[PDB]
Amino acid sequence: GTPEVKVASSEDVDLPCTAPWDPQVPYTVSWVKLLEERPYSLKIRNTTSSNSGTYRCTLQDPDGQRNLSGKVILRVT
Repeated sequence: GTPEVKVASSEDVDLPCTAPWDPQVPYTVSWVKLLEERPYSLKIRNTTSSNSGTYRCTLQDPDGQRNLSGKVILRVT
């Protein structure tokens, strides 16, 4: 059930943060790649096949007491 983004190689992509955030709350964002307009996106320039995989965004509340996370798949072609 994880959404996917496909992009042609050498094109830039803004990977969307799929955490279910509250638009009236300002978050800080942290992105990881799991190996083993629209805010909070991750810019990946000049994509290559290497960039394909599963990514996780985590949004941190201002007070630092809670966070929200969501995953997205990138396929570079």
